[PDB]
Amino acid sequence: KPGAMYRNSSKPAYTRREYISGIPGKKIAQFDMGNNGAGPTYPAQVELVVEKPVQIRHNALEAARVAANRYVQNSGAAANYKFRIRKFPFHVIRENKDGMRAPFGKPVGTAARVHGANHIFIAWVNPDPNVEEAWRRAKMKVTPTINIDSSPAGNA
Amino acid sequence: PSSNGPLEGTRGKLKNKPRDRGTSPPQRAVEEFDDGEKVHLKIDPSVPNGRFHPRFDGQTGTVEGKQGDAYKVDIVDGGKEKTIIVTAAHLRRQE
Amino acid sequence: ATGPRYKVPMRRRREARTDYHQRLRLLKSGKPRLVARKSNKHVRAQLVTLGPNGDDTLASAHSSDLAEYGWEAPTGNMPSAYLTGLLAGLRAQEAGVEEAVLDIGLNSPTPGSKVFAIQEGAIDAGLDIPHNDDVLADWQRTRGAHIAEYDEQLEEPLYSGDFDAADLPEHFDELRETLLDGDIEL
Amino acid sequence: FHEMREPRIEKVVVHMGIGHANAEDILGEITGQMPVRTKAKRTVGEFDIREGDPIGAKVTLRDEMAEEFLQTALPLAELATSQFDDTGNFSFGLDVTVNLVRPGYRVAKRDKASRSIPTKHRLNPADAVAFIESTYDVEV
Amino acid sequence: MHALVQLRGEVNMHTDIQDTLEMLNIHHVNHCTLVPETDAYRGMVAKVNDFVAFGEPSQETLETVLATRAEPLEGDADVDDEWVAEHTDYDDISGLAFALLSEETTLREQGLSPTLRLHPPRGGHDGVKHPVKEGGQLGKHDTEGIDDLLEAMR
RNA sequence: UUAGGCGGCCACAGCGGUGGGGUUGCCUCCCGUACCCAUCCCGAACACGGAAGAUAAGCCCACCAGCGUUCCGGGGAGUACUGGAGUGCGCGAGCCUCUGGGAAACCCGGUUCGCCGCCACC
RNA sequence: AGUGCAAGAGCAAAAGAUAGCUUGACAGUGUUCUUCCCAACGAGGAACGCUGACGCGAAAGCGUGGUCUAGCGAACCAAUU
RNA sequence: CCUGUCAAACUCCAAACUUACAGACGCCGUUUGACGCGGGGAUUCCGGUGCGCGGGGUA
Ligand SMILES: [Cl-]
Ligand SMILES: [Cl-]
Ligand SMILES: [Mg+2]
Ligand SMILES: [Mg+2]
Ligand SMILES: [Mg+2]
Ligand SMILES: [Mg+2]
Ligand SMILES: [Mg+2]
Ligand SMILES: [Mg+2]
Ligand SMILES: [Mg+2]
Ligand SMILES: [Mg+2]
Ligand code: NA
Ligand code: NA
Ligand code: NA
Ligand code: NA
Ligand code: NA
Ligand code: NA
Repeated sequence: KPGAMYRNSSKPAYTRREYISGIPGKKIAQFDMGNNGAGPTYPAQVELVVEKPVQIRHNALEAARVAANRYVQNSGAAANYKFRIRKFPFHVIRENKDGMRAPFGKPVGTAARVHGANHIFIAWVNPDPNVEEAWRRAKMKVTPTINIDSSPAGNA
Repeated sequence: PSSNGPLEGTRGKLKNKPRDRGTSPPQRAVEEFDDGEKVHLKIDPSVPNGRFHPRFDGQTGTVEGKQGDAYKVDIVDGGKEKTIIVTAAHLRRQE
Repeated sequence: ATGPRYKVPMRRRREARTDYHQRLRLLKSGKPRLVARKSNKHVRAQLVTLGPNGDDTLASAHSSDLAEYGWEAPTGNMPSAYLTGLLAGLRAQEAGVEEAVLDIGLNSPTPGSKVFAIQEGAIDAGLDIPHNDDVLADWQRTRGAHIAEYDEQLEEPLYSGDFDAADLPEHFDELRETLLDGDIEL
Repeated sequence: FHEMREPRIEKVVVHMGIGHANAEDILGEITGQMPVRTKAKRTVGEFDIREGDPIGAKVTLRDEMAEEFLQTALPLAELATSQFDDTGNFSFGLDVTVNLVRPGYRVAKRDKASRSIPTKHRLNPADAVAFIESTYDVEV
Repeated sequence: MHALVQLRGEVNMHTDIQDTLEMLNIHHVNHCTLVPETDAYRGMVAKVNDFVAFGEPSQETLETVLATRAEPLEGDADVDDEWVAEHTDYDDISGLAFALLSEETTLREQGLSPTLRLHPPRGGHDGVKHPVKEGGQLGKHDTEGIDDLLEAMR
């Protein structure tokens, strides 16, 4: 199914599991990557900034995250960096799969609502931004256009 | 609405903020009002009797006699005139 | 105390002084209230009415200013209470007050108790109070007779020095007698 | 200061937690006054489903009645320490509990203007051991 | 005291806005009225902020407009100096003008129609799709700004 | 108000903590059960009667801000959101300008350890 | 926590718990709101009185069934007081 | 302790706004009689579109 069907924040928030059942599991494997044993004690901190509010299916989250982290292996499986995807797919999504009669759909997924300008990913790295590249690949698999932002890093 | 009971859609208006919880001071349940005096209606979540229909919450009537210990307040609903049986616990002097 | 959502009783319930539920029921009569209060040593009686910023005491009597009329005996007893009742009552009357309801604070409605005694006295003083004769003491116990008899089992005076050895319920009469005519502050 | 700060016994509760009695008789003699029934709460497997139901008795002794009982109770016990309350109480044994406190306790037990006893004025395990130990026996 | 001029027509304009224009005596496009600067009136002009043009006019321009478009509560009569003196408390247009501005009186109080029915702006106004701050002709104006518009519609 | 009784507002008053106070006006703890009255068992409580002792509780007074709460300064923020207007922008979702309103979290600094009424009283 | 049952709402010297007593879950007739916002419409439902008779309490007072919002049925005909 | 997120059927907060009543200005009414009352006669109970706010639905 296409992103076109759920990418807008036009329906009400629908996240109360106490009133919803049959919610598919999220495909997102991890939110903390790299050296999670260490704390953000890094010189350089870049972030992937979303540029338009949208919804992002757990599908796109996992694909955007794998694609970046699986690449951050330009640094090694046990490399010095920590990656973080800060959004979770709270927003439950339906589909009406009778025509338009009794159409309130059936839960088919979850998606996270990202406002334009929120950072969806944050990576910590020593002056060794291969991360800038891990993100060209990641915003490739999410709906929006993105801005790759660096914060602590005037080592230009 | 899915139902048409009196308390339909009264969750907020008939519920106290946590700190205003519990029996209320009597001083106001005993308040005396003269015929002609303007009084704002509002239900006290703590007080179960001497109540009026939730819809009137917010009205400012004109006390006009009483029935029992209860007051008779005359109000205008939309364009309709109405007499409401309510206790001092749920009223307040205007101004 | 604990948080933003925590509920703190009203001051006078914190202090365990005012039973608000009993206070409502009392106020319903719309009459004044005969506040019947005790102390280890004294007994107080107020005739309170309702006001905009709090109660108004129009008439009162303390077992202490009883002596001011010739009381030479203890003041935390039956006869003591009655007379205080009657004394408050009379000042009450003088006040232009005609009726009231007995508020007994957190005390218990035990029969022939001092509060009822206070009640009996204010009634006799001319005050019209809702009551029940057979919950009051038998006059004799109001006179302090129970005490005179207690001192009969003497061997040692009931009163340390005080007045008398065998005590005086007669002293009682002399005083009620005195209160029932003329005199100052009545 | 002292005198009004020195410990004292306030009730000694002797109760027999049976599971369904004839035991009252013995409590009555061992103490000197009528026992009281012990109903239970909650329905449970030990064929104890009955809510209101006699399941043991107790006796609350005060003043002399208490001493005159302890004056034989205590001797039958050895224990001390750890087995004491954080409020200076202790239970040993058929149970025999000893509630201990200082002079102004009525403040917290009366009806009018009642109030809880400040932590300072409360009796400590230590101050408790002392009081009793100093009355016919030894601690630990 | 502000000079009000209705610049947009009634079709489609909220009813409560229209009504307000109505209680300010203006019932047609290009109609003008003079209104005291009070809390109650201010609320009204604000409400109407988007279909009108308002601001404090210069003694002079008020005089021009008064003379040219002031009318008696009834009839054709020209409000000229004479009329003003032989009918009002003042001696001449100018004295009427000064009293309006200083909010010491009102057109009605002096026997005049509260409405100065102006004429379409000679040369056209700055547009009714943008406020002044945007190059259009709606909203509050400079005393220099109001004058130009009043004057254009003299 | 050198200690009281009834309250109103019902935390600005809650929680915690320190200091001070009583041959007496007092309030208490306190002492004590023949009585009225009392415990499904206990004068614990309630109720009655009383002063040998005490200021240790309570209570009243003076104070502390660590928590909770109230209000205020400055910052966040004229941000978020919004009533009215637009032939302004955007493929669109949506944004912007003009006009009238205007927040929440949080941080830093103050405030708050009740205020008021009637009565009684060296 | 508990308060019979949905969900939401009330309740702490109680609206909950225990004990004891008691049958107001009473007859009669009304006022008002609701049913049906506004704005007509019946049954039903509720709030608040009065008259009469009672219950419990020292008493103020509380009891017009269950803390509140669901648990309801016209004419004709029958039976019943 | 530190750290990462949410809510139509969550709320320690909390607008704009909508609303009851009153006063003020405004406008209106007292020969154009308002507000209101009583009565005759209807039509009408397929609506649609723009904008703002929506709920459903890929649309
Ligand atoms: Cl008392
Ligand atoms: Cl009603
Ligand atoms: Mg709502
Ligand atoms: Mg004319
Ligand atoms: Mg031209
Ligand atoms: Mg143009
Ligand atoms: Mg001290
Ligand atoms: Mg009921
Ligand atoms: Mg039948
Ligand atoms: Mg609304
Ligand atoms: Na079908
Ligand atoms: Na993209
Ligand atoms: Na309350
Ligand atoms: Na029994
Ligand atoms: Na003390
Ligand atoms: Na009906």
